[PDB]
Formats: sequence, structure tokens, C-alpha cells
Amino acid sequence: WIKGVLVRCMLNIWGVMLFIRLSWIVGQAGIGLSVLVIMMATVVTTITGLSTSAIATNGFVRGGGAYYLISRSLGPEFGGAIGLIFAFANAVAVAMYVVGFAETVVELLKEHSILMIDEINDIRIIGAITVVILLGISVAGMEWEAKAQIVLLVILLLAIGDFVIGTFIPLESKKPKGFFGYKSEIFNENFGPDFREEETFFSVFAIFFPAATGILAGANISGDLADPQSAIPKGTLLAILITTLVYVGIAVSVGSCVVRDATGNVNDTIDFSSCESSPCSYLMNNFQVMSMVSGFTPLISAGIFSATLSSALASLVSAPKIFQALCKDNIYPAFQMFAKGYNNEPLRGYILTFLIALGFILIAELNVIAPIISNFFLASYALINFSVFHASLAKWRPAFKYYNMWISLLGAILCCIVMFVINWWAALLTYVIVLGLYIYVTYKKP
Amino acid sequence: WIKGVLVRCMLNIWGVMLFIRLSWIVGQAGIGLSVLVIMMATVVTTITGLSTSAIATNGFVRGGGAYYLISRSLGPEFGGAIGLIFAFANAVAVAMYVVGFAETVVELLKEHSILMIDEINDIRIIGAITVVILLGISVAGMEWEAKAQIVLLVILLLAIGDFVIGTFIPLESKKPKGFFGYKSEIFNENFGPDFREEETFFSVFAIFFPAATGILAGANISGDLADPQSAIPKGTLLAILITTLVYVGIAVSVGSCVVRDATGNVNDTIDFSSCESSPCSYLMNNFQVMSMVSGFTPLISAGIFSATLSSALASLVSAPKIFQALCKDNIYPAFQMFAKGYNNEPLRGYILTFLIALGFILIAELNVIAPIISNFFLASYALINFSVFHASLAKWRPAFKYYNMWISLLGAILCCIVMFVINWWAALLTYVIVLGLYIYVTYKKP
Ligand SMILES: CCCCCCCCCCCCCCCC(=O)O
Ligand SMILES: CCCCCCCCCCCCCCCC(=O)O
Ligand SMILES: CCCCCCCCCCCCCCCC(=O)O
Ligand SMILES: CCCCCCCCCCCCCCCC(=O)O
Repeated sequence: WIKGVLVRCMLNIWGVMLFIRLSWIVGQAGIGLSVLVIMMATVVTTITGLSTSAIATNGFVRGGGAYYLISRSLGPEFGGAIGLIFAFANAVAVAMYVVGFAETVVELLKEHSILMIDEINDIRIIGAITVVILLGISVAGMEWEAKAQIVLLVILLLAIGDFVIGTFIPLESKKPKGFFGYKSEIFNENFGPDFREEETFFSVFAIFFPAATGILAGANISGDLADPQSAIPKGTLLAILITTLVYVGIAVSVGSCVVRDATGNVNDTIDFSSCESSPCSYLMNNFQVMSMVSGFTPLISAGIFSATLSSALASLVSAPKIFQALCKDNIYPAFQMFAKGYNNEPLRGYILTFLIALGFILIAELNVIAPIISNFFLASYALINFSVFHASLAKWRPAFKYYNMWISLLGAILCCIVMFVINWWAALLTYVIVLGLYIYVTYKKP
Repeated sequence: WIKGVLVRCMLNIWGVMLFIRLSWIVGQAGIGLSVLVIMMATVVTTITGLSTSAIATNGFVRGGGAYYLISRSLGPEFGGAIGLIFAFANAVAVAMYVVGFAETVVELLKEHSILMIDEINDIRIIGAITVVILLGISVAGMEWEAKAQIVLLVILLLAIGDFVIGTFIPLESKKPKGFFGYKSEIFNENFGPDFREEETFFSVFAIFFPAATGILAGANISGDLADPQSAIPKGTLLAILITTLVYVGIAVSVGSCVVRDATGNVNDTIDFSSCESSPCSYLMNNFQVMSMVSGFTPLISAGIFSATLSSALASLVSAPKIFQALCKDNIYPAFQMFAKGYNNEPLRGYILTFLIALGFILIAELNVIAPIISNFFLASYALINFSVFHASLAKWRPAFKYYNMWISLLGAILCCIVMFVINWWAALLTYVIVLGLYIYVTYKKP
């Protein structure tokens, strides 16, 4: 059924980079290039969506999810490499979605005069106490996670709704903080880039790319939904069409409404803003110096609480339940510890992904963590888009998930050169890893 | 016989970067790091020497040379990729060794007041008229090229000999040009780096690496020498031991003898030089601004004429005679034109390597051309050092060319990460090329 695969994907790709960093990305690269970031990051994942819909099309592989169907259709050589890369990418994405949860709690406790230890040392405290109570949800409560998640999405569509219903209001006491209407003087200004002290185009692309990346969570269940052949193809390619048309409609709206670099004080007019207020260049309540812009009705603070905890919970249950099936096929013999669990729940893999999330959570900057999430998600999407081409050349019958051609090769080049433009010495290292884990698997005795 | 395989290798690796750029390299990176450049560039080619000696060890493949023995021992999948990479690297190295021939002719015609067109536009003229009279040697005269080359090497060992016999002389009228004896004040100064406006360690490594790279020219004949199994292993690994102990003995001698940044005029003493002369920082006859240092007896100008023409002639006869056998196995069907010739001489491949040399010769800077020679020579040595490991894992019997272990893998990593530190977007492109030319060959019907 589509309504249990579209929700689990559309709720996973609406994450942390929608409210608290998309204004920063449309502030750095303007409007005309940020929409190009949306379109390039949605081409590079709609080719992967076509490919992972063509994977789930061929056979009646009902058991397992997102590892049982990409391994038994494409061979253990690619299936053992993707089963480590994607299971590590979900182990670090949970650290990303929790530092994004913590830095909007400490910046809400900065209001009303609350300081725990320091400015960014309390991010480590809240990120410590968040993951240990996400393990309490991941271990025990599974009936309350799959059920009652539409209530965890309708309070996110209300957060989109009051945001759009608030940016048409006047709010005359809010224009010192940069808020305005829809004037042409502010759209014509925000159309070009004003790149900051170090950020370039591919830098803000690396920051943005984890906002369009959880599309395999729809296909990450197949022993749970009925008729998995029909559902996966249209509930993955339709969540992308909703989410990209929400990202463009938010980036163009918040770009044509709030002016960059404007502080909040008493000022008057009587040639950049050309409006009733005037500011200085060499700000705190601006559009490029604070990360949380809000029209009105502050349940956007609740709209974070359902956009970052839900996508972190869906990437904490999903890394050891892939890594367990990887260690059950016994492809890598050094990892054979991580298959014994307590209802087939791996509790000794939860400790491993807890240590990985706790290691990558102690660095308390989201703009440092997001490129090394966008590294491994491209290093798994390139392996999917290339392994389907390699099965198309070393003849697996695709059975038409609306496009299963050899244009996926073009989606495996764009996941490769863009992964090297962003931090080339970390793409070299992961391609040496995924070539060594290919040669080790193809030349072993089994 | 060793005396016809050691000469053809030792004369090919003594090339352009010995007299006219090794002083610049020991001037940039000092003495203590330039010897590390020698040692790293000789480790990364002695692993390749062990590997290409283990290739020539297995069978009695008497016909052909350096393509017949690396293809029929390692398979057409690696043999068709190395047969293009190495045959293009020799097609651009002939442009390198002729711009190095031309810029020491125009800097000798700058003395005695001769200007043809401009300062570096006459390099293009002399490089144009040099390659067209190297094609006259390559096509017609082959008996005078193989015979009478010891006379083309003894006038190079005389150029080393009078250089060493000249740097012990006083030459009191030459010390304004920076020449001195062997003082401790000049050795202690030249021990550390004084990197220029853009050059780093791997930049001067990229400049130096074509000085230690023609070691496959010994194994590039096997239908010409008797008993090729015995000779190749010890005439390749012994030319490297001579040439590295000449490079170190030249770099430490010219580094401890001539001071950097000293102009030639009338000066006197009465704390950098601490000698009888004194100069200013903000030079023409110095050690880092002129490329040709000379002790005495100017037949070093003849010592260029046998070090750069001989190594360019040996890389003009060797690119189409590899590419012809590649186009005779008909692995790549689009290249099937380049096999018909006039005594089996390919004349329509000479036109192709003439156009490649003429294309890369019109850029008249040696420091631009040398990194894109050191790119493709590392991209062929990595494929040799990895294809021997891949035949060691996909079981070809090595028969002990004194080391044929799986340490060659370590020589295929060091040819890979150092090829990416130098100009990463040109190593990415050539690894996509050599992976596409692997997948095209392994999945074709034959
Ligand atoms: C940097 C350029 C791409 C790097 C490639 C990383 C590792 C990919 C592994 C795929 C190799 C498989 C090729 C076909 C092998 C076969 O035919 O058996
Ligand atoms: C042209 C390619 C050069 C780059 C080399 C990439 C890294 C190769 C690593 C391969 C490791 C193979 C390990 C095999 C272990 C075993 O067989 O037990
Ligand atoms: C950038 C990292 C290394 C890139 C390697 C480029 C391609 C050279 C090796 C080709 C793949 C060889 C794998 C052999 C596996 C098999 O066929 O069994
Ligand atoms: C790990 C993925 C990296 C992607 C790198 C892919 C490099 C390009 C491969 C091109 C293969 C072309 C095969 C041609 C097939 C044919 O024409 O028969």
C-alpha cells in the first residue's frame, strides 16, 4: 500500500536541513543558484530512485528489506560493500540529526536566560542525553514507532502551513529582524550570491545534500508491506516529487521575503535595501548570521521536534538491522559477532551504532558533520547506480520500473565527480575501501 | 647480454632533469628534502622494476617487446589499458625532452646576442624544427641509432666527469655568480626549504619524477637480445642503482657549493652568506633564477645534446611500435587503422605521435609539461604494479625475479595517492579512463 511507504519516505527526507539551514543556504548562494542546488541534488537522487525501484521489481523476494533485495539480485560482491557503506552512513546520519536537534534547543534556551555550561559545550550534553533516550525507543517500543507516525507528520505539515500563512502577514514590529513582504527590491537583491568567508558552491551543496537522501527508507521494509513490487516504485518516486516541490517553494519564498545582514534596532530611512530601514555592513538578528527564521506562531519549535527526532529514529533502527543481515550472510568473517541478538532485535549492534553516533556527536558543529554525511550517502548511491549498470552489462531482469536503462551510469558518474569535488581525500579513501571490499569478496572460497 | 640492456636504460633515465632542472629542485626544497624526493621517486620505480622483471621471467616469449610480454602474461584486460597509457606517456615525453632541448638552446643564444622572434616564441620554432628532424632519424636511420650509442653515452659521462672535476677548482672570477667551494656556511644554509611563490613539496616532486622513469626501455626490446630472462632482471635493477647514486651525488654536491639568490657584480664584505660578498634580497645569475649552473669547460652544452636528444629519440621510436602491436591484437576496433605500415615500420603512427608531440610542444614551459608526464608515467606504473598483484590473487608463475611478492600492492598504492596529490582532477579523469577501458575489454565478444 502506498500510504505506508510514502509516509515513511516523505517523513525521512524532510529532516534537519529544512527549517534551520535552508535559509542559510538560500542566503549564501542566493535564489537563482540555490534552486540549482535543489535540482542537481534531486537529479542525483531520482536516478538512484529509478535504480532502487528497478532492483525491487525483478523477483518475489518478500523477506528482508534493502539488503535482502539488493544483494540477492546483484550478487554478494556489490551487496557486501553497499551493506557496509549504507549501514555506516545511517550510523553517522543519526549523529547529524541529533546535533541539529540540540543546536535548536540551546538556541531556544539562549532566550529566557538559560546557560548550562558554555555556548557549544551544552550541545554535547543535550546530544548525550538525546541518543540514550532514542535507544530506549529503539529497543523497547516498536509498536508506538510504526503506528502513530501520521500524527508525527501532520504536526510537520502544520509547521509548513503556518510558515506559509505567516509570511503573508505584515508583522510591523518584526521588520527590524529582516522580515518584509514580497517586494521586488528584495527579490532582485537576493538573486545573486554573496558567498561568505570560506563557503563556495559545492560547500553549500555538501551542506544541503542530506536534506534529499532518505529515499531508501521506503524500500527498507519489504517483509512488512503487502505487494512490494507495485508500492516501492511509486511511493519513492512520488515522495521526491512532493519534497522537491516543497524545497523550491520554501527557498524561493524565504529568499524573496527576508533581507540578508540586517540587525534589529530603532532605525529609519530619512542603496541596497531601498526601504524604510537602514543598517550597517560591519549583525545578530539577520538572515545569514542566525540559523532559525520564523514568520509567526512558534510551534515551528515543535515542527523541529517531529522533523529531527523522527528522521534520527528512522536512521537508528535502520543501521543495525541492515548490518545484522550483513553479518548473517557471513560475507565478512571478522564481523560475525554482530548477528546474535535478544524477536530478532540486535542489541550488540545498537552499542556499535551508539558509539559511532556518540563519536561523531561530540563535534558540535552541523556544518562540519553534514559533508561527511553527504560523502557516504553519495558513496552508497554511486554503488547502487553502478551495480545496476554492471548487472545490465554482465547478464537479473529489470521488468520496467519506468526507466531501467543504462542512463544509470550517468547517475553513477554524477555521484562520483561531485563526491570528489567535495573533499577529494575523503572520496579517494572511501573508493579504495569499496574496491578492497570488492576484491576481498570476489576472491574468497565459498 | 647486460651491456645492451643497461646502456639503453641508463641512457634513457639520464635525461633532461639532470643538468637544467636538478639545481632548481635542490634550490627550492633544499638538500635534506630533495634527497627524500630522490628516495621516494626511486622506491616508487624500484617496485615497478621488480614487477616488470617478474613479468619477463615466466615464459619464453621471445617475440615483441614490452607489450607482447605484459599482455600475454597478464591478459588483454590489463594489457590493452597499459598499451594505451604507456604509448601516450611516451608520446608526450618526447615533447618534454624537446622543450628541454630548446630552452637550453635559446638560453645559449641569449648569450652572444641572438634573438629570433621573442623570448619564448623561438622555443616553439626550435621545437618545431627539432621534431621534424627526429622523424627523419626515426623513419630512415635505424642502424645508426642502435649502434654507436656508447659514443652517445661516453660524452655524457664526460659531462658528469668535468662537472665534478670543475666544482673542486677555485674559479675566483666566478664567485659573483654564486660559485664557491664546500664550506659549512653554505651547506648549513641550503639544508632547509625556501619554497617559492607557488611551489610545494609535491610540486617539485612532479617536476622531478620524469628523471627516474624510462626503466621500461630495457625490457622494450626482447626480440633483439639473446636470453631475455637473465638480462632484464639485472640490467633494470642495476641502472636504477647507478642513476640514483648519481642523482644523490649531484644534488648534495651542487647544493653544498652554490648559494641561492646571489647576483653577479662588484661587491665586498667589509648574516646569511657570511662570506666575502654581499647581495640584496629583492637577481639574474643566482641559483634559483637561472636554470643552468656550470662549473667549467662548457661541453656541458654538448652534454645536453646527448642527454635530451637521445632520450627523446628513444621515446619517439617506442610509442608507435607499442601502439602498432596494440592495434594488431585488434582489442580496440576503432584504432584498426594504425597497424598498416611500410620492414614493419608504422609510418601512419609516426604522424599521430608527431601531432601529439607538436600539440604538447607549443606550450613552451617545461614546468607545465613535466606534471602531465609524471601523471601518465604513474598511471602506467600503477597498472603494472596492480596487474601483477591481480594475477598473484587470481591464479602465470613468477619464477623469482628476486622479489615478486604481494608487496607490489604497496607499490600500486604509492603510485595512486601520489598521483592524486599532484593535480587530483587529472588523476580522476585517467582512472575513469582506465576503468572504462577495463570494462569495455572484459565484456566484449571474442
Ligand atoms: C575513481 C574512479 C572509480 C573508482 C571505482 C571504485 C571501485 C569500483 C569497483 C568496480 C570494479 C568492477 C569492474 C568489473 C569487474 C569484472 O568484470 O569482474
Ligand atoms: C589501478 C589501481 C590502483 C589502486 C589500488 C586500490 C586498492 C586495492 C586494495 C586491494 C586489497 C585486496 C585484499 C585481498 C585480501 C585477500 O585476498 O585475503
Ligand atoms: C581510485 C581508486 C582506484 C581506481 C581503480 C581504477 C580501475 C583499475 C582496476 C579495475 C578493476 C579491477 C578489479 C578486479 C575484480 C575482478 O574482475 O575480479
Ligand atoms: C564506483 C562507481 C564509479 C563509476 C565510474 C565508472 C567509469 C565509467 C565506466 C564506463 C564503462 C563503459 C562500458 C562500455 C560497454 C560497451 O560499449 O560494450
